[PDB]
Parts: sequence; structure tokens; C-alpha cells
Amino acid sequence: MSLQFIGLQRRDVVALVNFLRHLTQKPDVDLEAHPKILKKCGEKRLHRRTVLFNELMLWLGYYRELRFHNPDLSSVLEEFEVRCVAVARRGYTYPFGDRGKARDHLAVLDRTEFDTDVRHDAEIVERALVSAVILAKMSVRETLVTAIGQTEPIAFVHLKDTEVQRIEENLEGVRRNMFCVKPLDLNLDRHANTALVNAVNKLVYTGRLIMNVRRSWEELERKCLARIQERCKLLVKELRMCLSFDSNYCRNILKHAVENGDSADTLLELLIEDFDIYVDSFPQS
Amino acid sequence: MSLQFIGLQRRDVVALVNFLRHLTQKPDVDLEAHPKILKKCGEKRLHRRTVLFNELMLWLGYYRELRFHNPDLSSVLEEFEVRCVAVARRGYTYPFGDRGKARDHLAVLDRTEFDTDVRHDAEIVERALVSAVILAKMSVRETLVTAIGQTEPIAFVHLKDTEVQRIEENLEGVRRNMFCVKPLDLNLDRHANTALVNAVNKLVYTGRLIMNVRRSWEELERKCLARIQERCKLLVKELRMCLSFDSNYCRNILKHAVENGDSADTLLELLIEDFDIYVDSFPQS
Amino acid sequence: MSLQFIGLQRRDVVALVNFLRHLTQKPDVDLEAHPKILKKCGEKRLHRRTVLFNELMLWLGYYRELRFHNPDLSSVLEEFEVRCVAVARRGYTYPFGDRGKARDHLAVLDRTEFDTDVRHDAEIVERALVSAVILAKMSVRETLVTAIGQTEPIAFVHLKDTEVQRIEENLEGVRRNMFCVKPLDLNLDRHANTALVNAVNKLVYTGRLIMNVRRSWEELERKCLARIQERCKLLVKELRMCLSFDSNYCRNILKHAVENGDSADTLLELLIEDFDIYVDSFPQS
RNA sequence: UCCCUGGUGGUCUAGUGGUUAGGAUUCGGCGCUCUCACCGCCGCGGCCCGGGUUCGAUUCCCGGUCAGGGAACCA
Repeated sequence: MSLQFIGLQRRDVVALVNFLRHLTQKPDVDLEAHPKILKKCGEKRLHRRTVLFNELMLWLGYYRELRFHNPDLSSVLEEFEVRCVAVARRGYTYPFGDRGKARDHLAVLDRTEFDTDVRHDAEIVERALVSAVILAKMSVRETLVTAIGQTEPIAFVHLKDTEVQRIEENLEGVRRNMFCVKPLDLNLDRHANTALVNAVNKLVYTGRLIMNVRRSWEELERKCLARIQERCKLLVKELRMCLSFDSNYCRNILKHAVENGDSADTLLELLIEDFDIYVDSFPQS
Repeated sequence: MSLQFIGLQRRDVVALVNFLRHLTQKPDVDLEAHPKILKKCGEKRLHRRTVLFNELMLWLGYYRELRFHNPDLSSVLEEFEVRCVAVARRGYTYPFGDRGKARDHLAVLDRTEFDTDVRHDAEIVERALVSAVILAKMSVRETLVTAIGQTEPIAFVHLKDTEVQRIEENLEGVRRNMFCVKPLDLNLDRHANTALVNAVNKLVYTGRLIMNVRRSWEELERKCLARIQERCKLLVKELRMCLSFDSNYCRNILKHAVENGDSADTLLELLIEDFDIYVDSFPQS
Repeated sequence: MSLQFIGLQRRDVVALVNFLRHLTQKPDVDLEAHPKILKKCGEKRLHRRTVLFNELMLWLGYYRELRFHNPDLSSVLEEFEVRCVAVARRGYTYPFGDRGKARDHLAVLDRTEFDTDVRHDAEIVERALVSAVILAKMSVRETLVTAIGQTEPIAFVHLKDTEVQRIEENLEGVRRNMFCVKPLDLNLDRHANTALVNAVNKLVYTGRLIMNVRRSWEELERKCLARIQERCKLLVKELRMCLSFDSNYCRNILKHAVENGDSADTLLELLIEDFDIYVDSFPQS
């Protein structure tokens, strides 16, 4: 439906709705990143119960938008598979000091594939990148870290400081707004470096992209669910004070547990559809 | 260049000219769906000759507009192929009762590519959809059509009835206005369904969209050509009724049969170019 | 900007500094080609010593601009190396009448590398091109120069006359203004001569582009050095006419030899810095 | 090489620190007329993008944008 707020003026309702409609465009797509939108809720200007209801509705709409856009990186996954295979071939051609030890990493790179679950996908990419970078480091005769518990740093190899700085800025930017992805003019491939190194660096860039998108989204969803649950519990603590028909009705709506954004959809739709019945409880303005 | 209408007042003429451009952005893009525009032609008010001439002009302009817009779906089938590869990617590791059947379907799914011909595109979509629905149904251990000559019906799996109604209505709207497609408010993803089931639902939706656009265009072109061909025969009889220079000239223009889209364009251009020479024939007001 | 002119008006100094600022944008990047600037530098109207000093300043500025805007053919150099590797790849496979001769020339093609120095680049490209052209001549059974103290000329083999004309015009243009390198021409046909011949032809084009750029730049530098030396000598005579402290200071500044553009920058800074103490010797207005 | 303007529905466009952003406008439907030209009727319908200023701004500052004006070699 359309979000229903208790005490907000039209000026604030339109702003809260415009922040949601345009959530993709804004950099730093995080509700907390914008304290002004939370201020539009009526905190310190409205009754506490109305403020809690407003924040619950806001977080529900925000979580709904988040799940709706929900970037599916089908083509990035396609590219990661290709680049993983390319790293494997360039490695198998290359001659190593200990072909056995490089064989473990070439095998880990061959057995890599995407599972049915997506979170597994983020973990898969990370574990593959570790081996790929280890291989590239061995190729240049650099000494990889062998301290136990200091597995490995995923990093580009034989790239000038400027390029690494630009690429890190790009990946951080994707971290802030996952929904919008920008192509890179700067090219990781360099004529000086070995072809194995160039393949490794391209695979590393794509894997960092996948990992950042997936992890950032999962964290946003976790935070949204936690905020929603806090708001539900506190609002119920408040509504339990008055035993009116409509107050009991609002609590009865809120009884549902809000885990599993499927529950979020059901809760939001139940809130909106029966709004006229329980709205008299909250004190407007 | 502009269409020429014998009897009408400049007002109605401006109305028809506005209609032709508005066609691109309108629900129900079909001339016969709008009785008012056709009646505005001058039916039963003017002489039958003039009504026939005006209707022929309107149908020629309408066909010109449809053929000119004529949506191109190259992006959409390119997206369909990626949707297939994503379905396959989620399908591979899932444990199946008969890996032989699952692997055959995953292979049919991967090798899917679109031909340059459009009709081949419709057949491709149908085959890929049958294969993907079979894979998803097997994933959930539901029974399938074992009969000979029978094939599984294309349907969404593990979706609420209300969501199915919503998407059915949306695809109906796409059928009404093939040029403009409205993004659906709903998202096909569900937390209960696995990644494979969600991928299959999205693939089903995009394939349904493709075939709907294709069939709608086919029917529209068929009706346009039939209506034009009827108007020409009727008008030729009416003109044969009267022997004059302008009447004979218009009949001579109407001799060559328009059974094509280019034949219609030639007819429209020739019938416009000589409007002044033969106009006097048709009685006005 | 830093350039100091004795007797010029504000507008003419602005014109000279603007001409140097916009140097690369103008076609025919050569001062001698642009007469209006050189005449405006000083003039017949101004005194001889003043004219000589003004020409010294203009030439020093022009040399500084040339040396700052020298070309950095990093990408073209990498491309030449890639095409050399390609010619070597297709040389070993091709069946030859006497493979020993081919193997000598292939060995020569295989060592080719670019040192840090830009001056070495033309010498490297020439050796590589001679070897490749001999290889292509052997492949097609052409007669190759065998005379004592004679070398094969670098030319395209089995190319159309029109394509040769187009490329020769492009290379003449590059000779005109080198800072602009736009090598966009790859018109070879696979059904044409053969893989070896085509690879050799592309290599020839890139080598010609590099050699032309380098030679044109070096010629400009040589002319600048000649002009600067002549200005210094004539001015030193004119100043030797008078034995003032100021004239002695101006002479002592002009002792520095302007070969080795580093010396040119030394002279430019020395003139600009201490202008106050010796400007009195120069008559102005 | 310089500065100077502007973006407000479906074009065109007034406003112009808290306003449910308003105009003709087409559109659609009321067709009440030979056709509606009367629209006599509504209704849908819109904040250049992002950040930043206070209690709160499309409406103020800073960047980016796209369209423009006139200023640089030629001008």
C-alpha cells in the first residue's frame, strides 16, 4: 500500500516517501546515514508512542525497498568463473619452484564453484581469492606469509600505488551504494607484469566486487531487522498501558514475530490495511 | 506528409493527429478499442464515400504508427539468456533423484541461445521454460506429467495466489500495450523458496513477457491489414458508382492491391501526394 | 609567462605567450612555419640589440615548450613489442626454403627490446623492421637485395596502392605535428596475402609511425639549438661593443653554451632572474 | 582559455524559508450540441542530481550536470 503516518505533515510525508523512491540514486544508501530523514519521524516533537509507530513504519518501508532492489550479480558471477579458469590455466603453464605446493592452490582453484545458496557464494569467492593471490605471490618469487593465523592479505601484485588507490576508492564506493555499479576506465592489465599476474589481478578485482556487494547487503538487512524488532517490542510495551479496544487491536497486530522479511511484508500489510481501526489510539499532534 | 481528411472540421483533425502521437504512451493501443475515434471519422453523418475515404486514411496512419514504433526486444532476450544461465548455475549442485534427467535439462538450459528470427524466439522461450519448470519441480519432489505427447504446463511455483493474480494482470496489461511495459510492484523472490525456485520464477516471467509482446504485435498487424483491405474494396465500389475525372483518378490510384506493409506505405504516400487532384469528387458537408 | 621581452606592447607579449601556450593545438607545429609570430617577436621597428634579445627569449620559450611536451610513446612502444612477438610466432611455423636464414632473422626479431632512452627507439625499430621485411620477402618468393654493403629497404609487401596512399598521407601528417598520434588504420584482409605478410605489414606501420615521430622531434630540437646559438653569438658581439658593467654582465651571462637543453634551461633561468641588473644596457622604445 | 544566466506536470510556464507547488496546457471522462467549438464539469497530475546550512527550504551555500550568452590563436 502507501505508508501511513500518524502525526506527520504533508511536507514530511512527501519527504519520507521521496527518500524511499530515490534510494538507489543517493550515495551511502543507509537509513542511519541520513539523520534528517529519521528526524522527519517526529522525535522530540510528537508523543513517544507516535514516534515509535513512525519509526516502525519507516524501517518497514526501508527494508521493503532494500529487499526489492537487492542486486543480483549474475554477470559478475559469470565473469568470476571465467577469470578463475583463466588463472588456473596461466598457473598450470607456469613453472614453480615447488610444483607440489602450487598444486594445492591450483586444485583449490579448480574445485571452486557456486553453491545453491548466495552467502556461500561470498565465502567461495573469498576462499578462492586467497589461493589465487598466494599463487601470484609465489610466481614473482616473493615470500608469502607463513605465520599461523595470519592466513593471507588479499592484495594486488605489482601495481603502482596510484592505480591501487583509485581501485580501492572504487570498491569502497560500491560498498557505500551497492545498487549502482560503475565501470572502471583504469585497466589492471599491464604489459610489464606476467600474464599470470594480470589474470590474478582481474580475478581479484571481480571477487572484491562480489564480496563487498554481498556482505554490505547482508549487513543492511541485519540492521533493518534489528531496528524493526526493537521498535515492535518498545511500541508493545507502550500500548500495553491502555486496555482500549483499539490499543488491544494494535498489540494483537504486533504479536507476530518480525524475523524473515517475509514476516516483514506480512506485518506491514496488516498494519496498513487495518489502519483506520486502531489509529485513534495514538495521540496525533 | 500530414494525413488528409475530407469532411471533418479542423478540431476533429487535430484530435486525430494528437491521437496518433499519443498512441506511443496509452493503455489499450488498439484503434477498434476506441469507438469514439472511429465515430469521429464521420460515420453515418457524411456521405459513405467520404466516410470510407476517411477510415482508410486513419487505418493507413495507424498502421504506419504501429510499424514505426514496433518494439525491439533485443535487450530483453539478451536478459532472458542470462536468466537461463543463472537458473542453471543454481541448479547444478542441488542433489537430484535422477541426475541424468536433471543434467539433460540443465544442458538444454545452457545451450539456449536466441535466433535472429522472432518466431524461433517464441519457440526458444517455450522450450527453455518447460525445461526450467521441470528442474524446479524436481527440486521440490513434486509429481510431473509422465504422459506421452504431454508436456508440463508453464506456471509459477510456490507463489501465493494473490501474487499470481497480480502478475497475471500485469502481463495482461503488457498484452494491451505492447510498447509500454509497467514494472511490477511485487518482487518474485521469497525467503521460503530456494535460489533455484526464485530464478525459475523470474525466468518464467520474462519469457511470458516476450511471447506476449510477440503475439500482440502479430494480431495487431493482421487486423490492420485486414481492415485496410476491406476499406479499399468498399471505396473502389463506391467510386465505380460515379464516372468523372477525379473519381476515375482515385479509382486508378486504388487499383494496386496493398497486401504488405511496404505496399501500405506506398499507398499512403501516393494517396497523400495527389490529394488535391481528386479531392473534389468526395462531397463535403 | 616567465619570458621577459624588452620593448613589446602588452598585446604582443600576450600574443607570444598565448602562441606558446596553445602550441600543440595548432597544426604545423614549427615556429618557422609560423612567420607572424617570429616577426612580431621583436621587429624592424625595435633596435637591433632589442630584436636579438627578443628572439633569444622567444626561441628559449619555444624550446622549453617542445621539451616539456615531448612525446611519451609508451603505448605505441608496447604495441610494437606485441606485433614483434606476433611476427616471431608466425615466422617459425611458416615453411621456408632455407629455414636457417629464417631462424637467424627470427632470432633478431626475438631479442628486440626498448631501453629507457627514447633516442634508442628509432635504431631498435629499424633493425626489427629490416628483419621482418626480409622474412615477408622470403615468404612470397620476392628477390632480396644481396649486394655487398647493401641493405633491404623497409616497405610494405603485397599491399594495395590505395591503402599505401592513405597510410603515407597519415605518416606525412604525423611528420607535421608529432604530439598528436592517432594510428587508427587496420584495413588488412585475411583472404589477402597471408598471416605472416599481414603481421609484418602491421609491424611496418607501427615502426614507421615511431621512427617518424622520433625523427621529426629531433629535427625540431636541432633547429632550436642552431637558432639559440646564433642569437647568443650575435648578441655577444653587439654587447662587446660597449664596456659598461651592465654590458659586461650581459656578456658574461651569454657565455653559457646552449647545447644539451639542460644548458638551455640554465640560460633561460639566468636571463630571467637577473634581468633587473642588465636591462639598462638594452635600449627600449 | 575566461567569467554570466537558467532547469519548476505530458511539453511551454508564473511562484519564490513552514504553501496540499499554482497556470493556461494536452489527456481522459462527463457529448448535456449537426461535430461541441461551451469545456459548463472535474481529475489524474510535478520538485535538475547529490551533499551542506538552522527549529524547518524546489525556493539559501557548495560541487556535478545538462541547455544557453557573451568573452581567448581564428575570433
